[PDB]
Amino acid sequence: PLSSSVPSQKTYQGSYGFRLGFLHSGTAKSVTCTYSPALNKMFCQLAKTCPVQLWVDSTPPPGTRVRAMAIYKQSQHMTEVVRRCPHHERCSDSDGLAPPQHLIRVEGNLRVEYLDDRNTFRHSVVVPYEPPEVGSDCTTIHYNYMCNSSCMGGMNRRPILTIITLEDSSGNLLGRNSFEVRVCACPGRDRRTEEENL
Amino acid sequence: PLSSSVPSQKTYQGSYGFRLGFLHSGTAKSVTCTYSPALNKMFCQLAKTCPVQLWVDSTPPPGTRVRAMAIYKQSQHMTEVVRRCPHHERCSDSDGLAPPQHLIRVEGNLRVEYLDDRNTFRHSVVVPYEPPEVGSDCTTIHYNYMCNSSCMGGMNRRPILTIITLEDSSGNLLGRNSFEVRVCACPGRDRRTEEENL
Amino acid sequence: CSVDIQGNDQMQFNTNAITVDKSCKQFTVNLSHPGNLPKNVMGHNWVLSTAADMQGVVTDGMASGLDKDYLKPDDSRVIAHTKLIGSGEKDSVTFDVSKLKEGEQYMFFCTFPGHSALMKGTL
Amino acid sequence: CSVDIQGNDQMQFNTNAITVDKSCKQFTVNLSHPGNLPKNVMGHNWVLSTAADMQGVVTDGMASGLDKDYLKPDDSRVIAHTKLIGSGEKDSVTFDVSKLKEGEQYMFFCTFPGHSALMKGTL
Ligand SMILES: [K+]
Ligand SMILES: [K+]
Ligand code: NA
Ligand code: NA
Ligand SMILES: [Zn+2]
Ligand SMILES: [Zn+2]
Repeated sequence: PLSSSVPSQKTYQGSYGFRLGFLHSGTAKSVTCTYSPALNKMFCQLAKTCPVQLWVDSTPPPGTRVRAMAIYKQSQHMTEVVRRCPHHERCSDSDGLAPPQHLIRVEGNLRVEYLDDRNTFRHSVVVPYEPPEVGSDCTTIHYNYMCNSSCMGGMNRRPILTIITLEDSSGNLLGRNSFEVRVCACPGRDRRTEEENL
Repeated sequence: PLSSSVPSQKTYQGSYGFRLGFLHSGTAKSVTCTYSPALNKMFCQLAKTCPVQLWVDSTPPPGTRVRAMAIYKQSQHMTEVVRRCPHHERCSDSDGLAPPQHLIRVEGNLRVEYLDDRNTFRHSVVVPYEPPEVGSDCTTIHYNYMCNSSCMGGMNRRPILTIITLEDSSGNLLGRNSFEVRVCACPGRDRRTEEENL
Repeated sequence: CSVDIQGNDQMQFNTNAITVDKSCKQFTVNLSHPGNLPKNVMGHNWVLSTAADMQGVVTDGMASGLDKDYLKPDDSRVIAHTKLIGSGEKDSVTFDVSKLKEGEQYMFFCTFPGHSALMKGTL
Repeated sequence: CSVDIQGNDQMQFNTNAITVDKSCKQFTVNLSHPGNLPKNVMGHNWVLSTAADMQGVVTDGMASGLDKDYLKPDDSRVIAHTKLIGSGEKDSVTFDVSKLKEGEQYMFFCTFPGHSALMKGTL
């Protein structure tokens, strides 16, 4: 079932100056997760920790929430809900919280919440916003991507982007940012290779 | 009866990166099974051990399965089910597991499972995928081919292909590869013969 | 030659550093779960490997799933391990100290998906 | 004050004889399942009762079903028992050496249907 709508990917820093950051990981073959600034592309491994930093100029109020949603990057695929492939949908990798069809999970956060949208059919995962730790400049969320860019019949090898939106306690929009994601076997090599065509 | 369909021989690596591999066995007269990289063709003796190596970028989860199936290589013969000739089908060489018609068997694995497909009529043999041993980098399955390529009433000098498919516990496709096979009494000599026009 | 360890409902072991006395011939972990969450959401185990093997044990363990105590079956990299326990459960494990080296880096961790970063320590 | 017991896929305990040192205030049995079969087709428990009561325990337990671990609920003839377990699982039980007699016959056994005829021993 395609969705009747397409979620916004328009950058919106908002009142609190919401930006995304990523570790400066490099492209050694041992990296499990590395971000390309030039491509604004996260290269990460299936089910491996994928840290994403939230940077604000000023603290969002209490009750603020942080949501992640995947969509397809290409226009003809945009209305199709991004979901796990049949193989991963059925596999025995449940962490007890996430729905078996959800591409994106959050690890190490017992307040993680997952949504099947009643009306748009989109999957998303929301956690509460927490300020950075003492002496830290950003908030780090630890995502996991539970299908591969080479899975059969899921993403079926189509490119996707993640949308990170900041919301107040009622779900209203406070900020939005986005990045492309390639979930693959050797993120370091893939980033170096894709970066070589520039 | 002919099959009404033709199985796919399209290479496919899938979520875990499925590749095949073969011993670098040479072509000395003693060798029972030798693989030509230039021809992507295996030369083996009737009913002798043929190692076929499975290589993955990451370990498939438990319950994963490995299927092998023969088809003729010549398009005009692709709907004909590859089976043993009458002499060998009726001969005294059953290990109590394989059906006497099946060309392809697996030796040294009591978990072998054989299939007469009720719809396509194809034979195939399947084993549980086992991750590599301690101190090994790949998984080795030991096939036996139970007719010679020249067997009258059977393959009768038509080359075949073996298709190896990796599948999960529910039958979803994880990877596919294939290689031509010649079953003959002198595999090393016959490999030299066929490479001669390269 | 024994040690008592707990995992609470906050994805925490109550220690992050085990020492095994060179004298001991066998060593025992006594794992318990004083929290209230069941093991499909807060299942802990105590799994021992080399530091170099921890991440592989964790990834293959996660994908093995709840019904395999989140462990890859027959994993050679696992020197010793409890079973997965949830609230109110306890399990012990005993391994030979001859499986350890004095010039080697060992880690202990839970393999519950997403809890490993938080539940680890040196042995 | 403890013993380790195994039930396999061939309806065998690995010992037919348990001897409790009576300097022990409490005794503990650690049961494991080294087979591959799950507890719905090859489940194993460790059940302690007197020798006369053993047959009754087995009979009523057998009519109780897998949900009750093949034990009659609140069976007063059971001195101690583990849980019923399948392949790769484990469970232990501790009881007071208070409730035993030097001049009394005691039987341990498994109450999964059919298993007790082979899976039994003295204590
Ligand atoms: K290779
Ligand atoms: K076992
Ligand atoms: Na696309
Ligand atoms: Na066979
Ligand atoms: Zn997938
Ligand atoms: Zn023949």
